[PDB]
Amino acid sequence: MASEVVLALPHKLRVMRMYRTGLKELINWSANRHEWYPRAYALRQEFEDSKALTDREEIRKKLEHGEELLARFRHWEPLIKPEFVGGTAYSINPAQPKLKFIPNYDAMDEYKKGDHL
Amino acid sequence: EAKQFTPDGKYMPGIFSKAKPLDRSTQWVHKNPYIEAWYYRRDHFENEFVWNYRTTIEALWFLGGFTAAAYALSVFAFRQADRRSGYPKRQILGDEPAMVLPDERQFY
Amino acid sequence: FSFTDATVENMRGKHDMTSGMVAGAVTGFLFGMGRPMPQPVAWPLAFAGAAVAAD
Amino acid sequence: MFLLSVFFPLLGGLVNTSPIARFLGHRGSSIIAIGCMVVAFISSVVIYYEVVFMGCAVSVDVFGTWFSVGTFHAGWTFNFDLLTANMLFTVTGVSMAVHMYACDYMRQDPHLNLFLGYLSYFTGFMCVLVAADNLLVMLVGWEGIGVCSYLLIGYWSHRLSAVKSAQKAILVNRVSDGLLMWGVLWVWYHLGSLEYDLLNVYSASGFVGLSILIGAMGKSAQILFHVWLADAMEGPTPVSALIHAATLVTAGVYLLVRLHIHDEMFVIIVGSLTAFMAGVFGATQSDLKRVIAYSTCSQLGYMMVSLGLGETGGEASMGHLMTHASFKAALFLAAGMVISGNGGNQHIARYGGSAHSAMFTMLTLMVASLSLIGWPELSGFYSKETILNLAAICADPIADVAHTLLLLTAMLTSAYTTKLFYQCFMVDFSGSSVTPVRNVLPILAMAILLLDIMLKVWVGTNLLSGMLFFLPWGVKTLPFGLMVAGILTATAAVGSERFTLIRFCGSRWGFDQLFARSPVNPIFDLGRITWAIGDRGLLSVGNLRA
Amino acid sequence: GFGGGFLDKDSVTERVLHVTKHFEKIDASKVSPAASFEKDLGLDSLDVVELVMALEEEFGLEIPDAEADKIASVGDAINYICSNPMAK
Amino acid sequence: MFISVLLILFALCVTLIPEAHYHMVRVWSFVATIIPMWVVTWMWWNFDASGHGLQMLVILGRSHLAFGIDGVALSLMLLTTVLFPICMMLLRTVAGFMTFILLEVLVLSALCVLDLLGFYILFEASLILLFLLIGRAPYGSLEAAYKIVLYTMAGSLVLLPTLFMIYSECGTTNVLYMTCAYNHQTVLGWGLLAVLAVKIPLMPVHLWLPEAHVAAPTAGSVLLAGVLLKLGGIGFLRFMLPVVPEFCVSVFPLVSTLCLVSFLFSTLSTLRQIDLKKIVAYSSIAHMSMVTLAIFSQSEFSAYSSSFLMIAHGLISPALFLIVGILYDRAHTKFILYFSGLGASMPIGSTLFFLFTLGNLAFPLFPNFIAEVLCMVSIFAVHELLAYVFCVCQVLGAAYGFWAFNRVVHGLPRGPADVTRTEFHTVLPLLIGAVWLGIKPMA
Amino acid sequence: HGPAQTPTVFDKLVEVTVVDMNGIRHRVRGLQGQSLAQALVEYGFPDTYFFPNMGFYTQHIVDAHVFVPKEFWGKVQNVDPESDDGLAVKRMFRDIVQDYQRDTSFFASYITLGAEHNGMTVGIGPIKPWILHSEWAFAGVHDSRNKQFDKPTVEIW
Amino acid sequence: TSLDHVFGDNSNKLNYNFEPMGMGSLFIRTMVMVGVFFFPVFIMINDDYKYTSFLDKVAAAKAA
Amino acid sequence: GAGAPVKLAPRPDKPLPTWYELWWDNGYYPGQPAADFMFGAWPGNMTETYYLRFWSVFGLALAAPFYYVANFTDETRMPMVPQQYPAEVRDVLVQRRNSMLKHDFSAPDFKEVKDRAKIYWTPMY
Amino acid sequence: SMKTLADYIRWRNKEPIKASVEEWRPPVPVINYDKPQNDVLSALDKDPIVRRVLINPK
Ligand SMILES: CCCCCCCCCCCC(=O)SCCNC(=O)CCNC(=O)[C@H](O)C(C)(C)COP(=O)(O)O
Repeated sequence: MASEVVLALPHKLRVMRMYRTGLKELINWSANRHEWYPRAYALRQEFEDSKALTDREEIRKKLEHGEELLARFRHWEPLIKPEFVGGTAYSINPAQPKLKFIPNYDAMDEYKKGDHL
Repeated sequence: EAKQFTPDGKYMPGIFSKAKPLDRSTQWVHKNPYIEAWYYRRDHFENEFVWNYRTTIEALWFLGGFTAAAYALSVFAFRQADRRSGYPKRQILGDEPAMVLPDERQFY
Repeated sequence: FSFTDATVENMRGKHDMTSGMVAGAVTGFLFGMGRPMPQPVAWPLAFAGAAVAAD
Repeated sequence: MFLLSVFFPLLGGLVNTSPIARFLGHRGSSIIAIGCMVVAFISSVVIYYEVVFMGCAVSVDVFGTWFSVGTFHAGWTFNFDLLTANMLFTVTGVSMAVHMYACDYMRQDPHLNLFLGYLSYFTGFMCVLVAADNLLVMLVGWEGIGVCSYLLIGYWSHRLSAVKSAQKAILVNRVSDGLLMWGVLWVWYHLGSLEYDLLNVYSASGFVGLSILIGAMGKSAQILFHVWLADAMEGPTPVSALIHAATLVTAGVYLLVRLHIHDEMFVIIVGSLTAFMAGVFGATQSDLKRVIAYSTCSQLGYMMVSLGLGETGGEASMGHLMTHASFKAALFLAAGMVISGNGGNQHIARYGGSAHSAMFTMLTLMVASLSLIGWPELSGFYSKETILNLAAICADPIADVAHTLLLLTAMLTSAYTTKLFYQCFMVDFSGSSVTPVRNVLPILAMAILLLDIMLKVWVGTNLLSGMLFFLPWGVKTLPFGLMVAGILTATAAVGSERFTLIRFCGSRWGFDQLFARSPVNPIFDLGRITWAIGDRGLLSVGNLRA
Repeated sequence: GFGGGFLDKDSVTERVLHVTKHFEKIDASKVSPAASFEKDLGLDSLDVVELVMALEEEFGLEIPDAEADKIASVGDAINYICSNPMAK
Repeated sequence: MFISVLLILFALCVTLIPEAHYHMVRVWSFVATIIPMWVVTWMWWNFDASGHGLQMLVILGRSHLAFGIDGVALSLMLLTTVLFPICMMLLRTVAGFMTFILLEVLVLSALCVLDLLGFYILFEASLILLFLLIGRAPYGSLEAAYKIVLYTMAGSLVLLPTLFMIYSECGTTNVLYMTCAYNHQTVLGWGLLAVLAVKIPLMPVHLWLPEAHVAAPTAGSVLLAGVLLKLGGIGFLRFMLPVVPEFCVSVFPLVSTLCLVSFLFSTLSTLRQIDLKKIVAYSSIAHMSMVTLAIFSQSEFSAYSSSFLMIAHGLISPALFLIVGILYDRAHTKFILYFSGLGASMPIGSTLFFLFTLGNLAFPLFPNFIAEVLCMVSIFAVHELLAYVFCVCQVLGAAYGFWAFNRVVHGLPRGPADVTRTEFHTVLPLLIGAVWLGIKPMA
Repeated sequence: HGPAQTPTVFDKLVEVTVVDMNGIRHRVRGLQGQSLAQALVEYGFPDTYFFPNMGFYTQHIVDAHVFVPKEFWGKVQNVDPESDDGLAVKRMFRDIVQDYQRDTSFFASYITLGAEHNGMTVGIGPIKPWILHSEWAFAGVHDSRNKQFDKPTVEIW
Repeated sequence: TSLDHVFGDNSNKLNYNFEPMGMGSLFIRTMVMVGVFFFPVFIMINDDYKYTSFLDKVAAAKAA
Repeated sequence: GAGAPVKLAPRPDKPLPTWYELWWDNGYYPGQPAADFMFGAWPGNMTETYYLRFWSVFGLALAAPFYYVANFTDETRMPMVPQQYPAEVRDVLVQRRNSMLKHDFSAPDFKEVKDRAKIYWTPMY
Repeated sequence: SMKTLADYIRWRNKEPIKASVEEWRPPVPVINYDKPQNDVLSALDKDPIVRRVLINPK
């Protein structure tokens, strides 16, 4: 099953994200992109067997079964590009945010830099 | 852009300077109201105590229970140290008159 | 208090602070029965501690 | 020449972290670090030659005592035996090439000189640890290398994952260090002195061996303590290489070998279990660095079993360490070069072809893989076969389980190592980055590593290599056939249908998750209970309003 | 070079067009800047998802799901790329 | 004595200075505290470790006030006299100078007292000073001062009947005769345990310190952290063991279990703290409990190990307070979630934070490491279970220490820039002292 | 910041109709942020119209007894009856007012005037005789011409 | 918000309730931790129990 | 290639939880809890029940050979006795409890030798 | 109804009041499928769809 936000997606968008994440997982379980190609073709074909479905009950059944299949198959080690969220190269060395500088603070208001009491 | 100093030192307070003078308060943060409320609540968390089911259960099983465990463990360690030095029973607080402080002049 | 204290004293055949502890706990329980519930534990504790201090 | 092996890296690191570094720059910092490493390496080579070959141990009075209160006497004293000489030589030879590689890998890092200085501190404190004659200096080296590892892992202070990993590793090592400290207390209370030469034991109270072994396992990332090692890949490649080659991970085994006061049953069980877990872990991932770390863990388990076998087994384990360090660092450096040629890609599924990297890096990785998997007549071959033969003749029925487990582990080692090489080069290209970097210095570092690997064969570590032990012809050929089987299976690159086992294996058996909520969340809850319920509650004394 | 981490308009347009023509149903002459996917190119939702993934591969991008859902035409994708400092 | 009276009168001259010449005001206020540091140095140069266990003996007639020097008192005096000038360097008002001068005088007088009634009188003469210090109008908390003053007064009032009872029992109040007379050890022992378990933070009656040391300013914070807890340890060593040993023995399981549970709960409670100052407050509790157990162990070298640990904490913890005070003053808040990216913002200051954090965590090349080693040696010789309990939870303190350090130091840079020359100078004595005592404390 | 009108006292001017215990209406000008009773003193009310606060660390604070009509009830800042300050207020009810209590009895020291208070009308509430110390007492008779505003100091001692 | 269209917005919300652990589970895991990490206490106590059992058997047999 | 743009962490705008001291906010998005897996999702969506169930059998499956070999087979399995040494040499070597030479069932005092080899924990007085 | 000492005791037995105002949540990356899994054996692991899309293709 998907998450609650995905549950709120339109039927078209829900199925689109389902197929997209399925391709992502197939890459994640793939040994190589070259292995992923025939899997991609088969995955595209399987949806092609459901193009002309009209009865929303069976449509919902198929969608729910596929969502459960995908949820059971969440990859533990996803393949991420290094400089994106979750990637190893993310958040390594950012540009310094602007920080104001105080010159010669000790020189100001001497003899009176202690603590009130 | 202000001039809080003269070309030869001499810190100028700049009371009547249009520009905002750099000072000790220059790098103060801007407080977040939710953060301030949270920190007050945590510094004044004492008003949240109550004798509920959970609090009492936790207090007895953990606090007093481990107090008793450490006490009994200390008693065991003390008695075992006594037995490992050749000493008879010793009088702990409320243990009836007995031997205390083995003499340096006696071989045990 | 007095009845229970002397009762425990005779029952145990000896004298110590434990009899006073029993008397204080019983007195607090009798005093504390039927009130809201931080009390039925606290009042026996107060009475027993008072008896211990008295001893 | 003797004190040069220790004080020189320390002085170099101090200069590299001193305000003097402001007046030098990264060019000068690299020059200074490389020079210090080379000089210390020359001194270590001389000391190794003299000690190993002419049997001359030398004891040093360095700074007088450290502290002597009561019967407890602690002195800044250094002694160099065969063990210390081997450790110093190995560590210096590793860290010299590590510094050479780091001088080029991080060339576009901003704060390179701090990285160099921390690396030098790590090496110097490793030398301090191995130079210890008494247990207090061993503790000092232990905690110094721990601190250096903390700083080095948290070099990129802008990534939270690295910080979490560093804190987790520090806490695990601190648990091990508390165990070690308790063991040291017992050792001094029942032996009256701290110098290893004054420590000769026949039968202790058990807690000595148990606590010492637990503390060692903490550093060696054995079973119940291995979780930190994988997360250490967040740090830069040189840090991982140096840590996994000759420092930190080696320190526990070094202490155990120096002590030889363990209990064979527990040592063998722990080593076999850890080796099996590391072997099944390494073949079930897709991050390149994690696989090599798990291989490090497996070899650590091998050394644990060897030292548990006996004194001869302990010397064989020391030789196994000496041979393992070189090609472990070589594998790390080759992986780093390939990753940099892959635009920072640290995943195997986007590699392939012979266009992304240089020929020398490929050949170096090939040689290191061959040596690690026990290819016949090679560096790791000799040590692994010696440990196997000494483990095929043990007098403990317990060891029979260990022998089979280590056979399986070696076969899996060959499996995932061949898979690594296959995914690196043999498969078709499946990524988007080709920047083959052919800089002289990292190539020379690989050359030094390979030369040391050649020396470890052309010259044996100890007299054990070449000592023939009488086994049936099939038994000797068995690990060779296991490596062949791993070669075949990996070159097939095939997988199974039992996907539940796959998802279990990939998760690292959920150990991180188990320790996430069995001790840790309860520690948090105990803290909240104590503070709120006791202090502000039960222990609270309120106000008398009026 | 050019751009504060951003590439030129023109190479982006050329790359997008070159990626676009990889369909059997597609006639080359009808692909142009700011072209409708469904109404013009006649590509289904699966085709749009595939094109999003392919462009992610071509430019080395990990597009967020909502932004990908916003992608429904050539011009939208091109302008989105023209907003990315993380595209190669 | 004469020299001491000269310093006493010389310090009081601060009020007589007209406020017009601020420069000379600061000079005089600082020099008045400078002098006793050199005087204690001269004393240490004058001491003989080959001489009697007590040296430089002096008695003021029948007025009690017996003053004598051991190693513990001399070392504590040295550490305090090092600490005080830094505190003076952080004040701007004459009232603060006078209060801290009186506090230092009282601490020094009590540190070498040899009369139990004298210790009673001289110790708590500063309670009103602390009350005025902590609950200052603009930034202090009256509740913290109320708490600490009530706790101290409760302890002293419990002790006083025992003190006068043993006085009447032995006819005097000198330790060297109190230690030589038969007495009802139990009652005086309860009094001493109550007072020195209130003074040293021991569970359950320890709750004043977390509020007090946080509400106080930097100078008073350092004073309270590094001095008044050690008044408890020197109190044990100088009075309780020499006078009433049987009570010390029969209470040993109670003292040990109380110290252990104190250490455990304080260590666990610290992780849930959300302010740096409160984190530093809970940190000292474990050290004091360890000191108390080491004292009560009396196994091989307990007094020396306890003194070493007391010196180590009075060296390191004030540095933590210095960093906290600098961050608060140049930040106007102490709340953790406003601290981030401090290393890039405060390089040297963050480095000092790291170093003194390691100092709190008993790492080698630091006096705390040798201190805890000696304390655990003393504990182990008595029994190994207590030593294991101390050894096992070493990770739990370093947990919160490293977590807070990394949380506030690494990450997004936001906040103040690095430290100033005055701040680095204030940090300097603790760093140099810690290095010197962690490399070659002895010779 | 632009052509914003210059700050004048008119923008913070508050007017309250106050009627004495003799039934004489009086016009009083008040200011935002200050207490009602301070302005009452500033108007010239006799010293008999005021009394010390019966709390801790607040006995230097004066107050007057007034009646608040129904509408303005919600503009009175809340005070905890369980609080020590609330206990002081209840002592003030117990002692000063006695059977002069009315459900509109209130204390001006807790009235912080604002925009809404403009046009609000209150009157003075009667009080019983009282004595605090030697230099400040109440005979129970409102026969005097001395202005409370004329006292140089408020000596709690 | 300038980087949301590149690395995700703040739309998704963390699903955590910030609540204390289950009482029974917390108790059981606390006991598990205590047992695992305080084994020397039990070892010493069981050694003492075995020793006193040996002494008890000796006392029982030696007086007959 | 340092200097990659990074998203920041916007400051909170709603009342905080009582126990907020478990979310690690370093100022950059994304934040993390105090420790991984402590709350929220786990990679693969597995649960603690799953791993407990698996380990309940995996642990015994791993442990079973240990017990069987330690409880059903002795030193007679090996077809040779340990390395032999002269009496004046062996007499010190076998004194070590860890020493493997104790498993010589041909030893003249074999049962006695094994008798000394047992491990104690509390030192006896 | 005897007025007693306990009537003056502020018993710590009042349940604290929370508010219905929405609490803060830090944003977290979206997970499309985060249904908690609990079974070692699931027939989904032998689902013919998975065979067709993973194992059957050449
Ligand atoms: C490892 C693999 C795990 C399992 C992965 C899941 C495998 C199961 C897949 C089989 C189930 C399905 O196909 S899910 C069924 C999808 N098909 C339908 O629902 C009927 C058509 N309804 C429509 O609304 C549109 O035509 C639509 C085509 C949706 C949108 O295309 P466009 O917007 O262009 O128009």
